[PDB]
Amino acid sequence: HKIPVEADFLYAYSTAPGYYSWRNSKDGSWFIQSLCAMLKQYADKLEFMHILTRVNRKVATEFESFSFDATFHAKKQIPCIVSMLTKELYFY
Amino acid sequence: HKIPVEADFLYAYSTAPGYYSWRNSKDGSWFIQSLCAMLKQYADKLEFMHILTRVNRKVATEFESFSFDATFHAKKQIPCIVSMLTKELYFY
Amino acid sequence: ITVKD
Amino acid sequence: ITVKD
Amino acid sequence: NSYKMDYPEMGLCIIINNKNFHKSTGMTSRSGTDVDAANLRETFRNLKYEVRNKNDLTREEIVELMRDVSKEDHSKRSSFVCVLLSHGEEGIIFGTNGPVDLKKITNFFRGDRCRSLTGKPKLFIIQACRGTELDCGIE
Amino acid sequence: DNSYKMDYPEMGLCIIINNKNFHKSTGMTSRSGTDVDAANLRETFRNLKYEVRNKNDLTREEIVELMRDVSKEDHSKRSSFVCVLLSHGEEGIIFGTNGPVDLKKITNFFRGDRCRSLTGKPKLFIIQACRGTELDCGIET
Repeated sequence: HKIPVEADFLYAYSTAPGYYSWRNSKDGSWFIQSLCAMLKQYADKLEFMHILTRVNRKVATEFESFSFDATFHAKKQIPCIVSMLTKELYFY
Repeated sequence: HKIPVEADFLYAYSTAPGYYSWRNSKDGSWFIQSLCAMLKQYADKLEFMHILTRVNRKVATEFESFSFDATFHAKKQIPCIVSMLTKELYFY
Repeated sequence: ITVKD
Repeated sequence: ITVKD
Repeated sequence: NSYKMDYPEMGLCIIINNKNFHKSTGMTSRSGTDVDAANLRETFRNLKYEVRNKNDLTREEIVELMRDVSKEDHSKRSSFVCVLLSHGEEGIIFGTNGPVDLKKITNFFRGDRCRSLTGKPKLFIIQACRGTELDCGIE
Repeated sequence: DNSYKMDYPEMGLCIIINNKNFHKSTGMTSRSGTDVDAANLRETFRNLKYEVRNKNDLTREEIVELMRDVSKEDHSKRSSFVCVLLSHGEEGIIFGTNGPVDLKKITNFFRGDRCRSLTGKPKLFIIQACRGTELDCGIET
Protein backbone atom coordinates (compact mmCIF):
# COMPACT_ATOMS: atom_id res chain seq x y z
CA HIS A 1 0.00 0.00 0.00
CA LYS A 2 2.19 2.91 1.20
CA ILE A 3 5.92 3.70 1.54
CA PRO A 4 7.82 5.74 4.19
CA VAL A 5 8.04 9.43 3.34
CA GLU A 6 11.78 9.16 4.05
CA ALA A 7 12.34 6.33 1.57
CA ASP A 8 14.25 6.77 -1.69
CA PHE A 9 16.79 9.36 -0.48
CA LEU A 10 20.55 8.98 -0.89
CA TYR A 11 22.92 11.38 0.88
CA ALA A 12 26.47 11.14 -0.49
CA TYR A 13 28.51 12.92 2.16
CA SER A 14 32.08 13.91 1.49
CA THR A 15 33.19 13.05 4.99
CA ALA A 16 32.43 10.94 8.04
CA PRO A 17 30.07 12.49 10.63
CA GLY A 18 31.83 14.88 12.96
CA TYR A 19 34.86 15.38 10.72
CA TYR A 20 36.39 18.04 8.52
CA SER A 21 36.12 17.79 4.74
CA TRP A 22 39.21 18.63 2.67
CA ARG A 23 39.51 20.77 -0.44
CA ASN A 24 42.46 21.59 -2.69
CA SER A 25 42.69 25.32 -3.36
CA LYS A 26 43.35 24.73 -7.09
CA ASP A 27 41.87 21.34 -8.04
CA GLY A 28 38.69 21.30 -5.97
CA SER A 29 37.43 19.14 -3.15
CA TRP A 30 38.92 15.65 -2.89
CA PHE A 31 35.41 14.23 -2.86
CA ILE A 32 34.02 15.99 -5.95
CA GLN A 33 37.19 15.30 -7.95
CA SER A 34 36.91 11.61 -7.15
CA LEU A 35 33.14 11.49 -7.70
CA CYS A 36 33.38 13.05 -11.18
CA ALA A 37 36.27 10.79 -12.15
CA MET A 38 34.46 7.64 -10.99
CA LEU A 39 31.19 8.63 -12.69
CA LYS A 40 33.02 9.36 -15.96
CA GLN A 41 34.73 5.97 -15.89
CA TYR A 42 31.95 3.72 -14.51
CA ALA A 43 28.50 5.27 -14.98
CA ASP A 44 27.75 2.96 -17.94
CA LYS A 45 28.97 -0.15 -16.08
CA LEU A 46 28.41 -0.04 -12.33
CA GLU A 47 25.51 0.48 -9.98
CA PHE A 48 25.56 3.79 -8.07
CA MET A 49 26.46 2.31 -4.67
CA HIS A 50 29.44 0.56 -6.28
CA ILE A 51 30.58 3.77 -8.00
CA LEU A 52 30.30 5.53 -4.62
CA THR A 53 32.29 2.71 -2.96
CA ARG A 54 35.07 3.38 -5.46
CA VAL A 55 34.88 7.07 -4.61
CA ASN A 56 35.39 6.02 -0.97
CA ARG A 57 38.54 4.07 -1.85
CA LYS A 58 40.03 6.80 -4.06
CA VAL A 59 39.57 9.52 -1.41
CA ALA A 60 40.69 7.19 1.39
CA THR A 61 43.88 5.96 -0.30
CA GLU A 62 45.06 8.66 -2.72
CA PHE A 63 44.50 11.90 -0.77
CA GLU A 64 46.39 13.32 2.20
CA SER A 65 46.34 16.95 3.30
CA PHE A 66 49.25 19.32 2.66
CA SER A 67 49.17 22.32 5.00
CA PHE A 68 51.74 24.93 6.06
CA ASP A 69 49.92 24.68 9.41
CA ALA A 70 51.02 21.42 11.04
CA THR A 71 47.71 21.03 12.88
CA PHE A 72 45.99 20.65 9.50
CA HIS A 73 48.79 18.67 7.78
CA ALA A 74 48.85 14.96 6.74
CA LYS A 75 45.14 14.44 7.47
CA LYS A 76 42.88 11.84 5.85
CA GLN A 77 39.23 11.58 4.84
CA ILE A 78 36.62 8.86 4.30
CA PRO A 79 33.35 9.82 2.55
CA CYS A 80 30.06 8.62 3.99
CA ILE A 81 27.33 6.97 1.92
CA VAL A 82 23.88 7.17 3.56
CA SER A 83 21.21 5.20 1.65
CA MET A 84 17.49 5.11 2.28
CA LEU A 85 17.10 3.84 -1.29
CA THR A 86 14.97 0.80 -2.04
CA LYS A 87 16.24 -0.18 -5.49
CA GLU A 88 19.55 -0.20 -7.35
CA LEU A 89 20.36 2.82 -9.53
CA TYR A 90 21.88 2.59 -13.01
CA PHE A 91 22.48 5.77 -15.03
CA TYR A 92 22.01 4.35 -18.51
CA HIS B 1 50.43 5.71 2.56
CA LYS B 2 47.81 5.73 5.33
CA ILE B 3 44.07 5.09 5.34
CA PRO B 4 41.53 6.96 7.47
CA VAL B 5 40.95 5.43 10.90
CA GLU B 6 37.20 5.75 10.25
CA ALA B 7 37.49 3.72 7.03
CA ASP B 8 35.94 0.32 6.33
CA PHE B 9 33.03 0.66 8.76
CA LEU B 10 29.49 -0.20 7.70
CA TYR B 11 26.52 0.81 9.87
CA ALA B 12 23.24 -0.94 9.09
CA TYR B 13 20.62 0.99 11.08
CA SER B 14 17.07 -0.37 11.28
CA THR B 15 15.56 3.09 10.76
CA ALA B 16 16.25 6.63 9.58
CA PRO B 17 17.87 9.25 11.87
CA GLY B 18 15.49 10.71 14.42
CA TYR B 19 12.82 8.00 13.98
CA TYR B 20 11.30 5.13 15.93
CA SER B 21 12.17 1.55 15.03
CA TRP B 22 9.34 -0.98 15.05
CA ARG B 23 9.28 -4.52 16.41
CA ASN B 24 6.67 -7.28 16.36
CA SER B 25 6.10 -8.68 19.85
CA LYS B 26 6.16 -12.27 18.57
CA ASP B 27 7.82 -12.31 15.14
CA GLY B 28 10.71 -9.97 15.99
CA SER B 29 11.87 -6.61 14.70
CA TRP B 30 11.00 -5.74 11.10
CA PHE B 31 14.62 -5.00 10.33
CA ILE B 32 16.25 -8.19 11.65
CA GLN B 33 13.47 -10.35 10.17
CA SER B 34 14.10 -8.81 6.79
CA LEU B 35 17.90 -8.83 7.11
CA CYS B 36 17.87 -12.55 7.92
CA ALA B 37 15.50 -13.36 5.07
CA MET B 38 17.49 -11.28 2.59
CA LEU B 39 20.82 -12.79 3.66
CA LYS B 40 19.45 -16.35 3.37
CA GLN B 41 18.04 -15.69 -0.10
CA TYR B 42 20.87 -13.60 -1.59
CA ALA B 43 24.21 -14.01 0.22
CA ASP B 44 25.08 -16.49 -2.53
CA LYS B 45 24.10 -14.13 -5.41
CA LEU B 46 24.66 -10.46 -4.50
CA GLU B 47 27.07 -7.94 -3.02
CA PHE B 48 26.31 -6.90 0.55
CA MET B 49 25.17 -3.36 -0.27
CA HIS B 50 22.65 -4.75 -2.76
CA ILE B 51 21.46 -7.19 -0.11
CA LEU B 52 20.93 -4.27 2.26
CA THR B 53 18.98 -2.41 -0.44
CA ARG B 54 16.58 -5.35 -0.74
CA VAL B 55 16.30 -5.13 3.06
CA ASN B 56 15.34 -1.45 2.72
CA ARG B 57 12.69 -2.40 0.17
CA LYS B 58 11.24 -5.31 2.16
CA VAL B 59 10.88 -3.22 5.33
CA ALA B 60 9.69 -0.17 3.39
CA THR B 61 6.95 -1.94 1.41
CA GLU B 62 5.80 -5.01 3.37
CA PHE B 63 5.53 -3.67 6.92
CA GLU B 64 3.05 -1.35 8.54
CA SER B 65 2.52 -1.03 12.26
CA PHE B 66 -0.56 -2.45 13.99
CA SER B 67 -1.43 -0.83 17.32
CA PHE B 68 -4.51 -0.51 19.48
CA ASP B 69 -3.04 2.92 20.31
CA ALA B 70 -4.03 5.02 17.30
CA THR B 71 -1.01 7.28 17.81
CA PHE B 72 1.31 4.39 16.90
CA HIS B 73 -0.82 2.69 14.25
CA ALA B 74 -0.23 2.33 10.48
CA LYS B 75 3.32 3.69 10.79
CA LYS B 76 6.16 3.04 8.34
CA GLN B 77 9.91 2.56 8.50
CA ILE B 78 12.90 2.89 6.17
CA PRO B 79 16.27 1.51 7.33
CA CYS B 80 19.49 3.48 6.95
CA ILE B 81 22.65 2.10 5.32
CA VAL B 82 25.70 4.12 6.40
CA SER B 83 28.74 2.86 4.50
CA MET B 84 32.34 3.95 4.88
CA LEU B 85 33.51 0.78 3.15
CA THR B 86 36.21 0.99 0.48
CA LYS B 87 35.59 -2.29 -1.39
CA GLU B 88 32.66 -4.49 -2.31
CA LEU B 89 31.76 -7.24 0.17
CA TYR B 90 30.83 -10.72 -1.11
CA PHE B 91 29.97 -13.53 1.28
CA TYR B 92 30.35 -16.23 -1.41
CA ILE C 1 1.00 -6.08 17.91
CA THR C 2 3.77 -3.67 16.84
CA VAL C 3 5.76 -1.80 19.51
CA LYS C 4 8.51 0.81 19.23
CA ASP C 5 12.18 0.41 20.16
CA ILE D 1 47.39 24.02 -0.61
CA THR D 2 44.83 21.79 1.17
CA VAL D 3 42.21 23.70 3.17
CA LYS D 4 39.20 22.58 5.23
CA ASP D 5 35.46 23.04 4.62
CA ASN E 1 15.06 -4.74 -8.81
CA SER E 2 16.05 -1.26 -9.96
CA TYR E 3 14.74 2.27 -10.42
CA LYS E 4 12.99 2.99 -13.70
CA MET E 5 15.44 5.33 -15.48
CA ASP E 6 13.77 5.62 -18.90
CA TYR E 7 11.34 8.47 -18.28
CA PRO E 8 11.51 11.19 -20.96
CA GLU E 9 14.22 13.01 -18.95
CA MET E 10 16.82 11.98 -16.39
CA GLY E 11 15.80 14.89 -14.16
CA LEU E 12 17.23 18.04 -12.68
CA CYS E 13 20.72 18.41 -11.25
CA ILE E 14 20.83 21.48 -9.00
CA ILE E 15 24.31 22.72 -8.08
CA ILE E 16 24.59 25.25 -5.28
CA ASN E 17 28.14 26.57 -5.28
CA ASN E 18 28.86 28.97 -2.39
CA LYS E 19 32.34 30.50 -2.77
CA ASN E 20 32.15 33.97 -1.20
CA PHE E 21 30.69 34.39 2.28
CA HIS E 22 29.66 37.56 4.09
CA LYS E 23 32.51 38.73 6.29
CA SER E 24 30.13 38.98 9.29
CA THR E 25 30.11 35.14 9.29
CA GLY E 26 33.87 34.84 9.77
CA MET E 27 34.03 32.34 6.91
CA THR E 28 36.93 32.02 4.47
CA SER E 29 36.23 31.93 0.75
CA ARG E 30 36.26 28.45 -0.78
CA SER E 31 38.79 28.74 -3.58
CA GLY E 32 38.67 25.82 -5.99
CA THR E 33 34.91 25.24 -5.59
CA ASP E 34 34.53 26.76 -9.09
CA VAL E 35 36.55 23.88 -10.50
CA ASP E 36 34.26 21.46 -8.62
CA ALA E 37 31.09 23.14 -9.89
CA ALA E 38 32.33 22.97 -13.50
CA ASN E 39 33.47 19.36 -13.11
CA LEU E 40 29.99 18.49 -11.82
CA ARG E 41 28.31 20.41 -14.65
CA GLU E 42 30.14 18.43 -17.34
CA THR E 43 29.80 15.08 -15.54
CA PHE E 44 26.05 15.39 -15.14
CA ARG E 45 25.59 16.84 -18.64
CA ASN E 46 27.12 13.56 -19.88
CA LEU E 47 24.57 11.54 -17.86
CA LYS E 48 21.72 13.64 -19.40
CA TYR E 49 20.69 15.75 -16.42
CA GLU E 50 19.39 19.24 -16.95
CA VAL E 51 22.05 20.98 -14.83
CA ARG E 52 21.15 24.28 -13.14
CA ASN E 53 24.12 26.04 -11.51
CA LYS E 54 23.49 28.52 -8.66
CA ASN E 55 26.14 30.79 -7.15
CA ASP E 56 26.58 32.43 -3.71
CA LEU E 57 23.09 31.97 -2.25
CA THR E 58 22.02 33.21 1.14
CA ARG E 59 20.37 30.67 3.38
CA GLU E 60 17.00 32.20 2.49
CA GLU E 61 17.71 31.89 -1.22
CA ILE E 62 18.69 28.27 -0.67
CA VAL E 63 15.40 27.54 1.13
CA GLU E 64 13.37 29.40 -1.49
CA LEU E 65 15.04 27.74 -4.48
CA MET E 66 14.59 24.32 -2.88
CA ARG E 67 10.90 25.07 -2.26
CA ASP E 68 10.28 26.26 -5.84
CA VAL E 69 11.97 23.23 -7.39
CA SER E 70 10.05 20.87 -5.10
CA LYS E 71 6.83 22.38 -6.48
CA GLU E 72 7.87 21.86 -10.09
CA ASP E 73 6.17 18.96 -11.87
CA HIS E 74 8.72 16.12 -12.14
CA SER E 75 6.23 13.61 -13.64
CA LYS E 76 8.38 13.02 -16.73
CA ARG E 77 11.71 12.93 -14.86
CA SER E 78 13.37 9.78 -13.59
CA SER E 79 15.33 11.19 -10.68
CA PHE E 80 16.50 14.30 -8.84
CA VAL E 81 20.06 15.28 -7.96
CA CYS E 82 21.13 18.15 -5.68
CA VAL E 83 24.79 19.14 -5.08
CA LEU E 84 25.65 21.46 -2.18
CA LEU E 85 29.18 22.91 -2.12
CA SER E 86 29.71 25.02 1.00
CA HIS E 87 30.99 25.26 4.52
CA GLY E 88 29.16 23.17 7.06
CA GLU E 89 28.88 21.43 10.39
CA GLU E 90 26.97 18.30 11.40
CA GLY E 91 23.42 18.59 10.03
CA ILE E 92 24.10 22.08 8.69
CA ILE E 93 25.00 23.75 5.39
CA PHE E 94 25.95 27.45 5.17
CA GLY E 95 24.52 29.99 2.84
CA THR E 96 26.59 33.10 2.28
CA ASN E 97 25.07 34.69 5.41
CA GLY E 98 24.40 31.94 7.94
CA PRO E 99 23.63 28.30 8.61
CA VAL E 100 20.63 26.37 7.34
CA ASP E 101 19.61 22.90 8.50
CA LEU E 102 20.07 20.10 5.96
CA LYS E 103 16.81 18.46 6.98
CA LYS E 104 14.98 21.68 6.10
CA ILE E 105 16.20 21.33 2.50
CA THR E 106 15.57 17.62 2.11
CA ASN E 107 12.09 17.72 3.72
CA PHE E 108 10.67 19.56 0.71
CA PHE E 109 11.25 16.33 -1.23
CA ARG E 110 9.69 13.88 1.24
CA GLY E 111 7.43 11.31 -0.37
CA ASP E 112 4.31 13.08 0.89
CA ARG E 113 5.47 16.61 0.00
CA CYS E 114 6.73 16.16 -3.61
CA ARG E 115 4.22 13.77 -5.13
CA SER E 116 5.74 13.81 -8.61
CA LEU E 117 8.99 12.40 -7.16
CA THR E 118 7.45 9.76 -4.88
CA GLY E 119 9.10 6.44 -5.64
CA LYS E 120 11.98 8.04 -7.55
CA PRO E 121 15.56 8.34 -6.27
CA LYS E 122 16.50 11.69 -4.69
CA LEU E 123 20.31 12.11 -4.55
CA PHE E 124 21.94 14.71 -2.26
CA ILE E 125 25.69 15.15 -2.77
CA ILE E 126 27.14 17.26 0.04
CA GLN E 127 30.66 18.69 -0.09
CA ALA E 128 30.97 20.39 3.33
CA CYS E 129 32.49 19.91 6.77
CA ARG E 130 30.50 18.02 9.41
CA GLY E 131 32.47 19.13 12.48
CA THR E 132 36.07 19.65 13.54
CA GLU E 133 37.49 16.18 14.13
CA LEU E 134 40.78 15.32 12.41
CA ASP E 135 41.54 11.89 10.94
CA CYS E 136 45.28 11.32 11.32
CA GLY E 137 45.14 7.99 9.50
CA ILE E 138 47.03 4.75 10.04
CA GLU E 139 49.84 3.28 7.95
CA ASP F 1 41.36 -4.62 -5.51
CA ASN F 2 37.58 -4.14 -5.93
CA SER F 3 36.53 -6.77 -3.33
CA TYR F 4 37.55 -7.35 0.27
CA LYS F 5 39.60 -10.50 0.80
CA MET F 6 37.11 -12.92 2.39
CA ASP F 7 39.13 -16.16 2.14
CA TYR F 8 41.06 -15.80 5.36
CA PRO F 9 41.04 -19.03 7.42
CA GLU F 10 37.94 -17.76 9.29
CA MET F 11 35.20 -15.33 8.34
CA GLY F 12 35.39 -13.67 11.77
CA LEU F 13 33.42 -13.02 14.93
CA CYS F 14 29.74 -12.13 14.99
CA ILE F 15 28.86 -10.64 18.40
CA ILE F 16 25.15 -10.38 19.21
CA ILE F 17 24.19 -8.19 22.18
CA ASN F 18 20.54 -8.96 22.95
CA ASN F 19 19.08 -6.71 25.68
CA LYS F 20 15.52 -7.84 26.48
CA ASN F 21 15.02 -6.95 30.15
CA PHE F 22 16.06 -3.64 31.69
CA HIS F 23 16.47 -2.41 35.24
CA LYS F 24 13.43 -1.14 37.09
CA SER F 25 15.27 2.17 37.58
CA THR F 26 15.17 2.64 33.76
CA GLY F 27 11.38 2.33 33.41
CA MET F 28 11.57 1.00 29.84
CA THR F 29 9.32 -1.89 28.88
CA SER F 30 10.55 -5.42 28.24
CA ARG F 31 11.44 -6.00 24.57
CA SER F 32 9.29 -8.90 23.40
CA GLY F 33 10.42 -10.77 20.29
CA THR F 34 14.12 -9.83 20.45
CA ASP F 35 14.81 -13.47 21.39
CA VAL F 36 13.45 -14.47 18.00
CA ASP F 37 15.70 -11.84 16.37
CA ALA F 38 18.78 -13.02 18.27
CA ALA F 39 18.06 -16.64 17.35
CA ASN F 40 17.40 -15.72 13.71
CA LEU F 41 20.72 -13.81 13.59
CA ARG F 42 22.64 -16.70 15.14
CA GLU F 43 21.45 -19.13 12.48
CA THR F 44 21.90 -16.69 9.60
CA PHE F 45 25.51 -15.94 10.46
CA ARG F 46 26.37 -19.57 11.23
CA ASN F 47 25.35 -20.34 7.66
CA LEU F 48 27.82 -17.64 6.56
CA LYS F 49 30.55 -19.33 8.66
CA TYR F 50 30.91 -16.70 11.39
CA GLU F 51 31.82 -17.53 14.97
CA VAL F 52 28.64 -16.32 16.66
CA ARG F 53 28.87 -15.16 20.31
CA ASN F 54 25.44 -14.39 21.82
CA LYS F 55 25.31 -12.12 24.88
CA ASN F 56 22.14 -11.41 26.86
CA ASP F 57 20.99 -8.49 29.05
CA LEU F 58 24.31 -6.65 29.35
CA THR F 59 24.73 -3.52 31.41
CA ARG F 60 26.18 -0.43 29.82
CA GLU F 61 29.57 -1.11 31.43
CA GLU F 62 29.46 -4.79 30.51
CA ILE F 63 28.89 -3.71 26.88
CA VAL F 64 31.86 -1.33 26.89
CA GLU F 65 34.01 -4.01 28.53
CA LEU F 66 32.99 -6.76 26.11
CA MET F 67 33.71 -4.45 23.18
CA ARG F 68 37.12 -3.54 24.61
CA ASP F 69 38.20 -7.13 25.22
CA VAL F 70 37.02 -8.19 21.75
CA SER F 71 38.93 -5.26 20.27
CA LYS F 72 42.15 -6.58 21.88
CA GLU F 73 41.72 -10.05 20.39
CA ASP F 74 43.83 -11.17 17.43
CA HIS F 75 41.84 -11.06 14.18
CA SER F 76 44.81 -11.70 11.85
CA LYS F 77 43.23 -14.86 10.41
CA ARG F 78 39.71 -13.36 10.31
CA SER F 79 38.21 -11.77 7.20
CA SER F 80 35.80 -9.35 8.89
CA PHE F 81 34.07 -8.36 12.11
CA VAL F 82 30.32 -8.17 12.79
CA CYS F 83 28.51 -6.73 15.81
CA VAL F 84 24.72 -6.72 16.23
CA LEU F 85 23.00 -4.62 18.90
CA LEU F 86 19.35 -5.25 19.80
CA SER F 87 18.09 -2.77 22.40
CA HIS F 88 16.34 0.48 23.14
CA GLY F 89 18.03 3.55 21.79
CA GLU F 90 18.05 7.18 20.71
CA GLU F 91 20.11 9.03 18.10
CA GLY F 92 23.73 8.10 18.68
CA ILE F 93 22.90 5.92 21.65
CA ILE F 94 22.39 2.24 22.52
CA PHE F 95 21.02 1.27 25.93
CA GLY F 96 22.51 -1.13 28.39
CA THR F 97 20.11 -2.73 30.86
CA ASN F 98 20.91 0.17 33.21
CA GLY F 99 21.32 3.20 30.93
CA PRO F 100 22.75 4.76 27.78
CA VAL F 101 26.08 4.21 26.04
CA ASP F 102 27.32 6.34 23.17
CA LEU F 103 27.45 4.36 19.96
CA LYS F 104 30.72 6.11 19.12
CA LYS F 105 32.26 4.72 22.33
CA ILE F 106 31.56 1.18 21.14
CA THR F 107 32.78 1.55 17.57
CA ASN F 108 35.90 3.55 18.52
CA PHE F 109 37.54 0.40 19.91
CA PHE F 110 37.78 -0.81 16.30
CA ARG F 111 39.23 2.28 14.60
CA GLY F 112 42.00 1.33 12.19
CA ASP F 113 44.70 2.69 14.50
CA ARG F 114 43.24 1.11 17.68
CA CYS F 115 42.65 -2.45 16.42
CA ARG F 116 45.46 -3.12 13.97
CA SER F 117 44.58 -6.72 13.28
CA LEU F 118 41.35 -5.42 11.71
CA THR F 119 42.83 -2.53 9.69
CA GLY F 120 41.61 -2.65 6.13
CA LYS F 121 38.96 -5.23 6.97
CA PRO F 122 35.18 -4.62 6.87
CA LYS F 123 33.71 -3.91 10.30
CA LEU F 124 29.91 -4.24 10.23
CA PHE F 125 27.54 -2.81 12.84
CA ILE F 126 23.87 -3.85 12.66
CA ILE F 127 21.79 -1.72 15.04
CA GLN F 128 18.19 -2.52 15.91
CA ALA F 129 17.29 0.43 18.17
CA CYS F 130 15.22 3.60 17.99
CA ARG F 131 16.97 6.80 16.96
CA GLY F 132 14.41 9.28 18.28
CA THR F 133 10.66 9.70 18.53
CA GLU F 134 9.63 10.75 15.02
CA LEU F 135 6.89 8.78 13.27
CA ASP F 136 6.70 8.04 9.53
CA CYS F 137 3.03 8.02 8.52
CA GLY F 138 3.92 7.01 4.96
CA ILE F 139 2.26 8.03 1.69
CA GLU F 140 -0.10 5.98 -0.46
CA THR F 141 1.24 4.78 -3.80
